[PDB]
Amino acid sequence: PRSLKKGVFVDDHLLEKVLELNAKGEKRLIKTWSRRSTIVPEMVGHTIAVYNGKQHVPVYITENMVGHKLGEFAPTRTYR
Amino acid sequence: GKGDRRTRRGKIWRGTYGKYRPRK
Amino acid sequence: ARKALIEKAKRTPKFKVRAYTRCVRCGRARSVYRFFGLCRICLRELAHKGQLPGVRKASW
Amino acid sequence: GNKIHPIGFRLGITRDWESRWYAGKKQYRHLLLEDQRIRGLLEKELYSAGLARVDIERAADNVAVTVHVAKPGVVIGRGGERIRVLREELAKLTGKNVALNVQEVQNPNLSAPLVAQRVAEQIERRFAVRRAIKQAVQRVMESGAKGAKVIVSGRIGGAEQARTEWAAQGRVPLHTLRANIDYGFALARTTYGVLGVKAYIFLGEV
Amino acid sequence: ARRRRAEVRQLQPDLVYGDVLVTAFINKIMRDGKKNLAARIFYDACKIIQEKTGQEPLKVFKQAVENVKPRMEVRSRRVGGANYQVPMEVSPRRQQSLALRWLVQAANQRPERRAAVRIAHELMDAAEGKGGAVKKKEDVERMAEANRAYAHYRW
Amino acid sequence: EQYYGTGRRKEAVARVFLRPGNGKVTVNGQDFNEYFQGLVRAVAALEPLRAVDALGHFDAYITVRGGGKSGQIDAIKLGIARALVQYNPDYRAKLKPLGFLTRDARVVERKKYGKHKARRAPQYSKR
Amino acid sequence: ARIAGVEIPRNKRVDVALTYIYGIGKARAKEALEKTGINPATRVKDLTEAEVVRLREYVENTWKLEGELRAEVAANIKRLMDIGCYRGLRHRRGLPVRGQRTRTNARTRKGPRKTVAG
Amino acid sequence: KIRIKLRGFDHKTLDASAQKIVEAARRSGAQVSGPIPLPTRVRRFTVIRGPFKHKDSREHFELRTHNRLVDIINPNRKTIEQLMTLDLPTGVEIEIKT
RNA sequence: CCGGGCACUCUAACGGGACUGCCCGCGAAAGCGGGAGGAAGGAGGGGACGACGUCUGGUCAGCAUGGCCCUUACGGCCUGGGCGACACACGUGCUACAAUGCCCACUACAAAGCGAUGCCACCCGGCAACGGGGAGCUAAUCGCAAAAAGGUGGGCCCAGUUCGGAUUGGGGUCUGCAACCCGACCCCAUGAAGCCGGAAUCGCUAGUAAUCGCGGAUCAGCCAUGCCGCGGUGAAUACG
Ligand SMILES: [K+]
Ligand SMILES: [Mg+2]
Ligand SMILES: [Mg+2]
Ligand SMILES: [Mg+2]
Ligand SMILES: [Mg+2]
Ligand SMILES: [Mg+2]
Ligand SMILES: [Mg+2]
Ligand SMILES: [Mg+2]
Ligand SMILES: [Mg+2]
Ligand SMILES: [Mg+2]
Ligand SMILES: [Mg+2]
Ligand SMILES: [Mg+2]
Ligand SMILES: [Mg+2]
Ligand SMILES: [Mg+2]
Ligand SMILES: [Mg+2]
Ligand SMILES: [Mg+2]
Ligand SMILES: [Mg+2]
Ligand SMILES: [Mg+2]
Ligand SMILES: [Mg+2]
Ligand SMILES: [Mg+2]
Ligand SMILES: [Mg+2]
Ligand SMILES: [Mg+2]
Ligand SMILES: [Mg+2]
Ligand SMILES: [Mg+2]
Ligand SMILES: [Mg+2]
Ligand SMILES: [Mg+2]
Ligand SMILES: [Mg+2]
Ligand SMILES: [Mg+2]
Ligand SMILES: [Zn+2]
Repeated sequence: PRSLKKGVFVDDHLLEKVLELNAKGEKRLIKTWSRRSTIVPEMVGHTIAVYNGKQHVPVYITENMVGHKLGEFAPTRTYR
Repeated sequence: GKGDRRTRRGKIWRGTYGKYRPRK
Repeated sequence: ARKALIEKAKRTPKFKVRAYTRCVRCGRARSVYRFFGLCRICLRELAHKGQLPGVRKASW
Repeated sequence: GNKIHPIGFRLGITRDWESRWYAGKKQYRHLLLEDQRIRGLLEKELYSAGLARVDIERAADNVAVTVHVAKPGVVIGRGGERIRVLREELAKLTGKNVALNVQEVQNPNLSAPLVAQRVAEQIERRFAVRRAIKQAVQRVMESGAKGAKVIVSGRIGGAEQARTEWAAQGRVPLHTLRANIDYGFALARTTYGVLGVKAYIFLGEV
Repeated sequence: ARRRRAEVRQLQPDLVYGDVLVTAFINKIMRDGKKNLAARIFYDACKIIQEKTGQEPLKVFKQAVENVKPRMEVRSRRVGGANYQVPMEVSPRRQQSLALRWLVQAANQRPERRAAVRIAHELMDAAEGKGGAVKKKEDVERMAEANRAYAHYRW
Repeated sequence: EQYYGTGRRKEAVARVFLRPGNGKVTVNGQDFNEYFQGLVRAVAALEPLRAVDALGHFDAYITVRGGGKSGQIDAIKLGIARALVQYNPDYRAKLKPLGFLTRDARVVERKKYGKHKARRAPQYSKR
Repeated sequence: ARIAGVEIPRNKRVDVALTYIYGIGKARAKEALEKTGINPATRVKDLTEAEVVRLREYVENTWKLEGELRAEVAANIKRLMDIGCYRGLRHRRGLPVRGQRTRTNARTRKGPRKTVAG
Repeated sequence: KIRIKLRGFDHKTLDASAQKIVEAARRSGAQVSGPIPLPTRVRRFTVIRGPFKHKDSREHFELRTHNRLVDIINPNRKTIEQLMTLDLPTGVEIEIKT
């Protein structure tokens, strides 16, 4: 039951980076501190290291992961 | 009671308007 | 009221949301009345000293 | 945790506001900040003259700042250049370009702020605090002043334990609204700590 | 009340029968400060008293209240380290208060669907000498006078 | 020709105009039973008349506003009492034992800090 | 009668009786009875066989219902878990998913109260 | 037909200034309609007494704004002779319209 | 609503008014009991107000301040996370467990406040949150606005339900650079525990308790069921 608005927001930090990678190939791990950005289809297949507040976790993106944020796959807190 | 979203008293308690409390 | 945080007053807060209000006298952050621009403590002090025109003790 | 400020307790009757002017909700805070800066720069320069009160009035870009000083010869300066420099700093801080007035205080021992300032100077000079308070109350009572009281806070005489010296005489009816009690507060910055000096002067009934 | 004697409130007379006891019963029925709803309940109950009993509902009400009034009750008292159930008489005001409170409470214990039917049936049964309120009176007059040995602890 | 009474109860006013007539009451243009009749104490507002047992000598035009309708009923009572007193002062000795000319000064008490509604102290446990 | 599944309401108002359908609350019951032109006041035992066929025709395929609904909710939660999402973790541990506090109640998500020493 | 709205914090200064305006406009104008109370605008402020927790004292203050509605009729040209600059009050604000 | 007028209501300045003054009884007096008259009496009701001092009470984290300590970091900037972590325990609250009730429709009364990068009548689109347009309002004159319980009519008929809306799935709105951690709101679906609560324990003596809604401060938005105020209906009981 979530929503943001028309004109979905994606941080333009990695937005240019992922397309620059697609322009020449499938280059390796990217490091991103912007977990507020939304997943777009042109990211499927890459691997993004999301900063969980302490380290960078290597989140691999698949087809069924489009629409969510990067922070949803990078848990910040540690428990048990 | 006052905790139901889809009731009149619920919209009055939460102080909102909707399908279950129009503005005439 | 740390001196560094008194950098709050800024023509370039880089965002409208990041701009918050502080007490102009003591530098407080919370309980900062917008009408006077002061905090609550400085409000009471300057009201007792009589430096706030028209401000009076309420009793009814 | 008691004994509210008497000036703030009597702001309705037998006491008036230091700042008396009207301002909208969009202008009140700015004029208040301006008055606060005025009093700040004023008390940082005229302390040698013993200023007891600074009244501020506003009609329209004109401020009738009136300073009550026991010794106006210091705020006037030689031939009147001191007041010129002070009005210059006034026009520089606030571009309102306003005037200024000085009122002499007869018998400075009847204005409680000046009494508290005198006791604070004595305490700062390493004077006997008990004798300071006693002599101050005596000087106040010996010229009118149907009531008097002077209180000095902790660290009396540089002691390790905070005390409170009372030394009051006369009539100080704080709970009486019409009492018309002048109140004055002063600090004493010493090598060992801070001394708080409160002065209550009771005069007139109705 | 320690200093004074706590004089009793005088209630406005009833808008129909002109009885202050009826108004006190209205107040005992009243809930969350709803006077109109309580008066509706009681007056509809009075309409139920007739066409079920040929007698006027005021007489039935007063006779039921008289039948619920207890003559003696039992208060606890700490004596010698123990706590005893001492029997003693009841002042008339407490008789009226307990009578009306028991009437209301026993009426709300009935299985009847709506309130007016409950109040009407309870009033009728209490008038003819039965119901939960008369059971409460009998239980109080059993507890008291069941501990007659402690009557010298009257105070 | 016309006798006026103000009356007041719990922040509510009700202009009472007594003009001799049939005995029908009007309140804010509506009928006495179209504003009331759904409030049981409504008839109490007419107790002054029953106090002098006129009940048919005066028609009433009442303009009520303020508070709630029950305070309005009591203010109407006081206003009828005042107009009836202005009619004949000899009625005062008849209305004084019933306290109808007595202004009911019970007003909603002001809410105070520290409490919930002006007296209801917040529950504590101490453990 | 038998409408939109193996569930049969009986002997009450048609809208309230349709509330007992899994994919149907009160709003959808009112909508169905409004587009089908059926009086909601009548009891179920007073329904015409033609009216039952009409309500069945509409409700059977207008929205997703019991079996497909439960399976689709299970598939949504299973997808949230299989993608490694944070909501998938909250469902995995049985904790509040919509950003509530867990230092206190939210017992209804954690089940009974398993008291330990302290 | 000239609208006048007086606003102030002191009920004495507004009243004295309004009576001064009325007396200055009576001799040089028409039958002045006098001032109208124009109900007060009260704005309260609740502030905890102590600098720390101590939540249950709150010592609230108020600030009131009173108004006056002189509204002289027949704006004669002789009336403004005694008017438009003759005033004692300071903490009083004046609003004038046509 | 127009003409029209300050009688009433209201509005806000001043003033009158209650002092055991008067009557009876008691009493040395102060005063007590009752009564008259009065709008009101025996402190009329409510605030503001809280002594010498006590708790080495609380706060150097609002501010000030003595001493001590850090000064290529115990100072400073930024991104992100955290203060929202959950096997558990307590305090304060909110919503309930229903028929003196719930729901739907129609309809009737309040006070105190707030309002210009604001309140937003009204029209259109939209089931709605809301959006587009746009009138008025420097505001006793325009707006927030609907007060709610209540009344009238109808539905529900004692069942975990037309009680109760927790949880969860899905689709959206708005604020904001940005709602994953971690917003409120709307719509559909879901429908939990809960049948008046153990030992124990709390508040309140009259317009009080109880119950019902309304506003405000801080605030772009809001986790407010908090806090401070406002009015509506309006009890029970005090032998001691
Ligand atoms: K101490
Ligand atoms: Mg969108
Ligand atoms: Mg419900
Ligand atoms: Mg500092
Ligand atoms: Mg902010
Ligand atoms: Mg019983
Ligand atoms: Mg209330
Ligand atoms: Mg269902
Ligand atoms: Mg959480
Ligand atoms: Mg206090
Ligand atoms: Mg007049
Ligand atoms: Mg008059
Ligand atoms: Mg006193
Ligand atoms: Mg300590
Ligand atoms: Mg400590
Ligand atoms: Mg916290
Ligand atoms: Mg744990
Ligand atoms: Mg463990
Ligand atoms: Mg604890
Ligand atoms: Mg429409
Ligand atoms: Mg008007
Ligand atoms: Mg009905
Ligand atoms: Mg249900
Ligand atoms: Mg169960
Ligand atoms: Mg049940
Ligand atoms: Mg008491
Ligand atoms: Mg807000
Ligand atoms: Mg609120
Ligand atoms: Zn401050």
